[PDB]
Amino acid sequence: LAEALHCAL
Repeated sequence: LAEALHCAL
């Protein structure tokens, strides 16, 4: 989740 979010942002 952490990295999915960082990518998305």
